[PDB]
Amino acid sequence: VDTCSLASPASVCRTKHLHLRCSVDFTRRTLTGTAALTVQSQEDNLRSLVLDTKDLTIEKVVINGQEVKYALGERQSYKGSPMEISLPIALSKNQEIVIEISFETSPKSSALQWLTPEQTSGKEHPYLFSQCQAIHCRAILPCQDTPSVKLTYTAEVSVPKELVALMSAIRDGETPDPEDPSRKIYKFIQKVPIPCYLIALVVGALESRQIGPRTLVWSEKEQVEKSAYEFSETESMLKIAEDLGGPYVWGQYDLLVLPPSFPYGGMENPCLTFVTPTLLAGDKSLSNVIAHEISHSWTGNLVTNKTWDHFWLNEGHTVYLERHICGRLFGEKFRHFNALGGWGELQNSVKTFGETHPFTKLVVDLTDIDPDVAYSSVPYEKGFALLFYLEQLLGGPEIFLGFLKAYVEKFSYKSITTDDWKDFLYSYFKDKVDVLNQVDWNAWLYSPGLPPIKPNYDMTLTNACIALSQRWITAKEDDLNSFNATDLKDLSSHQLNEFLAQTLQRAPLPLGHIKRMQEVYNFNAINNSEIRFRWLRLCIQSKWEDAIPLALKMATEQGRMKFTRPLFKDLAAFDKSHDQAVRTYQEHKASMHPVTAMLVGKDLKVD
Ligand SMILES: O=C(c1ccncc1)c1ccc(F)cc1
Ligand SMILES: [Yb+3]
Ligand SMILES: [Yb+3]
Ligand SMILES: [Zn+2]
Repeated sequence: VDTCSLASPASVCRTKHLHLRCSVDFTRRTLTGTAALTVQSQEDNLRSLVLDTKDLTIEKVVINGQEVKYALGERQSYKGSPMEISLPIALSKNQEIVIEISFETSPKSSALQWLTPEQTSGKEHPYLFSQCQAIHCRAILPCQDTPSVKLTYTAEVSVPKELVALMSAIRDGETPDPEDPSRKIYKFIQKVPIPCYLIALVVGALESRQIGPRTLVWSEKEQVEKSAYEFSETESMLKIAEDLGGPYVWGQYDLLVLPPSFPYGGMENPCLTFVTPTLLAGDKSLSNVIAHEISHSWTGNLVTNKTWDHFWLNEGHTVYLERHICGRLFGEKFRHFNALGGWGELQNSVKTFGETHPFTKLVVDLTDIDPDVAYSSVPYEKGFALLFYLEQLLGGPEIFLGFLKAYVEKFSYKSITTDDWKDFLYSYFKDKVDVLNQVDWNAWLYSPGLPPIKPNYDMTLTNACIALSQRWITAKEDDLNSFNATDLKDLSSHQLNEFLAQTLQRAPLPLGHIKRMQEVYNFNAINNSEIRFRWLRLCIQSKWEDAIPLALKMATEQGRMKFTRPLFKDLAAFDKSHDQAVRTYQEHKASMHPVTAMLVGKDLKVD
């Protein structure tokens, strides 16, 4: 039972295909058109069905060329409104019909951000992008908005002719719009069955540059050169992912670099990964996000979580593959450094939520919880930690990667639960069951707080970070003179970031220490978004007023929630910046991503 969805469940009927014909109206900020769902009955004598919707305007529903009765129920907060459609003829089991729904989205659609020309790089044209995960597809089109249903799709999208439309699908040509010569129609085909959270659309003044045999990078013109360089390791990561996961089945692997308000580091939309411009560090140092999105082509997009309660299946496995891609490229000690870092991020999450908090459980009950509110690092890092613990228990990475490949093969094109995964784990490791039975499954899967066992981590690359962090924390005023730019001499950007993460775990530090750190290391000059984020958080929590405008600026000049949410929370917790923080949020709120706006509002306790 998918408690996040109001639609008929997969046991009643299932959508097999969506054909979408729509037009993007920037003047009204609406997407208008028809969603033709090919639906298969799973029941005898089926006479109605229910779809998810959210802030959609329904004009009509047509079946067999005639209009049919439908009714919208009362809104159920973040779940939206259920739409019940009365079928004109009862359906037998396995019978398929096509239902054509004429609809229009709201400007306030939680799936969409509409940008004015001034919010873009080029300053001449507007821009639109979608983000459906978890349960925002219903805010774009009526559908069974649950990952327990997989469908193919085709789409024809009419846009002002100076703009480009792209989707999570193979591009299938473009034509002038017969109804309107100021417009172009772009066509798309997704021939691999996907859950609807993977439907994606962007419309804007986009250019592309080829960077590999199956990869173009797309962005506005002013970011193309920088993006092509930043993501140049993409093909080599794909080749490694294919070795670990099996054949890449999606055809193309393209990258789209969004405007700064994109809410996540990346989103694994099939054929067209979406990424934040905050990855453009200039030195390829944030490419683990690409490794992660690439890995989702197997874990998540091929093997899918059946409901959002099982989100850790998606993310834990993807982080686990991500870290293998990085270990292949850069070495096993580096996989261990990243793993141990992730454990630190898990410690942070548990501390933030509280060690008994239900969102710190690996499997979470989302019954009356908005998935956006429950979202955190826990499914990523507690899920990773479980798989890394199992790897070590079961004989190492080579053996556990054998299991991962077999898992992907076993459940490809399916949607599965934690019990499905556990069952196959036990099947695959039949000869190691006594080992598997040593695992505290109930604690790992269902208990809050940190895991009951911490895996073994090589420390080679982490030692220097810990050492320097500890020097700073134990330093007294008369020790500050001994610090110098040469302390950083042999540290990579990854290690600088980890040194700050370690030091942030003990914040605040005395203000004079933070001032000295700026004096000798000039962290204010670093534009790596990961480093700059942690440094500004350290400055604000240690109450350095000078850092207030820097922090306000980073919080609002991009909108990746990983950075915007904690920065606003830190600025709000600091008495000197509290008023500016809420004022700044109030000013930017209308032009923010709708989900980001909602979450920052809740964090700030404003409205
Ligand atoms: O609801 C979740 C979630 C599921 C399980 N644990 C934590 C969060 C979620 C999943 C995807 C997403 F984009 C936002 C939220
Ligand atoms: Yb074609
Ligand atoms: Yb001293
Ligand atoms: Zn992911």
